[PDB]
Amino acid sequence: EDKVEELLSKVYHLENEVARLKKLIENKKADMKQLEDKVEELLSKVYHLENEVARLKKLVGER
Amino acid sequence: EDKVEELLSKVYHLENEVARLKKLIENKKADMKQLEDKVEELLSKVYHLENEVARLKKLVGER
Amino acid sequence: EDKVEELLSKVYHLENEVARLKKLIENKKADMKQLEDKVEELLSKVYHLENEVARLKKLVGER
Repeated sequence: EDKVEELLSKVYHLENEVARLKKLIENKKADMKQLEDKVEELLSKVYHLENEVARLKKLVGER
Repeated sequence: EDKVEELLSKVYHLENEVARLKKLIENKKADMKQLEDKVEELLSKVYHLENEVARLKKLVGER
Repeated sequence: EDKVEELLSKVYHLENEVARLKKLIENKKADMKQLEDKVEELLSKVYHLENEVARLKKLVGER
C-alpha cells in the first residue's frame, strides 16, 4: 500500500485502541472508588471492634 | 525530515507507547482483582469477629 | 483538508490523548499502592483482634 493509506489505517487503529483503553481506565477508576469505600467502611468496623474488645477487657479485668 | 517520514515515526512511537500503557492497565486490573479478593475476605473476617464479640457480650451479660 | 495535514492533526490529537491517559494510569497506580497499604494494615488489625478475642474466650472459658 502507499504510505498515505498506510498511515491513515495505522492512525485509525490507534484511535480505536486509545478509545478502548480510555474506557478500561475509566472502569478501573470506578472500581477503585468502590473499593476505597469498602476499605473506609472496614476501617470503621475494625475500630468499632477494637473499642468493643477494650470494653470487654475492662469488664472482665483483663489487662 | 519530510512529513511522511515524520508521520511514520510519530505513529510508530504512538504504537509503542499505547502497547506499554495497555500492559500497565492490564497489570493494574489484575492487581485490583487480587485486592478485591482480600477486601472480600476481610469483610468476612470482620463479620465473624462481630459475631464472636456479640456472643462474648451475651456470655458476660454486657448490653 | 489535504491528507498530510489531516494526518498531522490526528497524530497530535493522539499524542495529547495518550499523554492524558498515561497520567491517569500513573495516578490509578499510586492510588492502588496506598489502598494496598491500608488493606495490609487492616489484615494486621484483624489478626490482632482475632488473637484478643481468642484470649478473652480462654479467660471466660468459652469454647
